[PDB]
Amino acid sequence: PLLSASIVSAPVVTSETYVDIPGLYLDVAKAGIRDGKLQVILNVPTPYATGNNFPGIYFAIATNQGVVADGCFTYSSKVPESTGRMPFTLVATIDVGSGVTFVKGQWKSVRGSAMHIDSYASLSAIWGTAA
Amino acid sequence: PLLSASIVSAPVVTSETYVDIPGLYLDVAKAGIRDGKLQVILNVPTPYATGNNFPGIYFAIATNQGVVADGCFTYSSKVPESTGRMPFTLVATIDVGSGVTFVKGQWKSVRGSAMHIDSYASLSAIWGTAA
Amino acid sequence: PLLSASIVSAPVVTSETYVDIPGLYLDVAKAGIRDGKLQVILNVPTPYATGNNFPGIYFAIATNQGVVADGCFTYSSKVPESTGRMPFTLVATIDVGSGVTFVKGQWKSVRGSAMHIDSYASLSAIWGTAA
Ligand SMILES: C[C@@H]1O[C@H](NC(=O)c2ccc(-c3cccc(CN)c3)o2)[C@@H](O)[C@H](O)[C@@H]1O
Ligand SMILES: C[C@@H]1O[C@H](NC(=O)c2ccc(-c3cccc(CN)c3)o2)[C@@H](O)[C@H](O)[C@@H]1O
Ligand SMILES: C[C@@H]1O[C@H](NC(=O)c2ccc(-c3cccc(CN)c3)o2)[C@@H](O)[C@H](O)[C@@H]1O
Repeated sequence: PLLSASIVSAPVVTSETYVDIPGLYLDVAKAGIRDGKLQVILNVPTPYATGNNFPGIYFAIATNQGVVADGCFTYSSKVPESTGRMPFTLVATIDVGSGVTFVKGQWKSVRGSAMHIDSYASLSAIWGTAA
Repeated sequence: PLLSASIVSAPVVTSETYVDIPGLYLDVAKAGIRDGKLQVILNVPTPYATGNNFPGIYFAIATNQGVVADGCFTYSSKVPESTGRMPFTLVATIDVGSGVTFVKGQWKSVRGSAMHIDSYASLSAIWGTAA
Repeated sequence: PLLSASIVSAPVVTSETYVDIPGLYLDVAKAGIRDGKLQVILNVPTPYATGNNFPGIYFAIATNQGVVADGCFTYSSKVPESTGRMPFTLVATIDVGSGVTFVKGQWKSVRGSAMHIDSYASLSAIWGTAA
């Protein structure tokens, strides 16, 4: 009933759209889970953003149906003196009965920001069923 | 065994006391849960605070018995150049056997701050029983 | 199936190595859990760091086998005007079958920082077994 994927880095990218964070992927269908609920946690404890205009990163939890939940961090200065690490966690509960076969973490730039993961990050789920 | 409530906004308020975040409410009694433990996650991934004196927000998890756990974020400048988004997660485990009928997220101003949610936020619980 | 430990303070320390956060300890063996998986959440919602050189704190989840996962927060200024509270959550899933008898939260200084907890912090686990 516990699913988990974790990474320690990702190639630095920018994106104006949500794009997969490589490695943060849970295959629900492959685990034989076809109904009930998943409580999903995207945990990016040590990201940073680089950019010229109050940098930050949007993160999402997505399924094959798209983004279920999202949020961001942003710095409080236009060009931070140093881009500090800004812990980020997002939590969503999904109905698998809706047609879900996978869960992924995604990211999007804030204002053109380059997006950095260079240490542990995780995607976690707990499956709960009323049966 | 998985409970969830989520919002995308709340009216902007100030408060010197913990006050409910509208919509972040789980009715435990209504789910027929009267004993065991709940692991509760309050997830406010994208809040900001506005104010004149090192702004921030306190968040709590509360039951009908009151606040079980709380914490805050605060900015590192007196009047931030821009009030950046400051991800916030709080996690507490409650004994339902103690007399619990609901769980809520609450917020309180730091130093007079106006409190802002204008995107996804969640309250989640997993029920665990030794029986 | 739900384990939890929580604190409201810890003596202020520095460390160049990961050192236990007193009180954030889960005894897995004592609970008779010897296989399956644990989804562990370290939740430090209100820490701050004090120091002279872009302060911050590293946090880890560790077992008797060592650190499984870690991350940090850091400020974006060399000597913050005020050291604001920087919420921190870390999530990891552990195989108990690997030889695990306890789970702990740990911390390490960033750049010599003194490490501060003076309010609620938690260590949480959910045990999941395929049996
Ligand atoms: C952009 C700057 O990044 C610096 N950190 C690192 O360069 C770094 C390199 C490896 C790690 C790192 C992190 C978390 C867990 C671990 C352990 N695998 C390792 O951090 C910060 O100190 C600074 O404040 C800035 O944000
Ligand atoms: C106060 C400023 O707020 C800005 N963001 C927004 O005005 C905004 C409007 C909708 C959203 C928003 C957030 C997270 C997920 C989603 C998607 N539903 C949408 O953000 C920041 O960029 C800036 O750094 C400051 O903090
Ligand atoms: C270092 C400064 O610390 C200040 N907060 C406190 O001195 C304080 C003392 C007790 C608490 C505190 C926190 C969270 C939950 C609770 C409730 N038990 C209580 O905070 C900040 O306001 C400021 O921005 C700075 O970070």
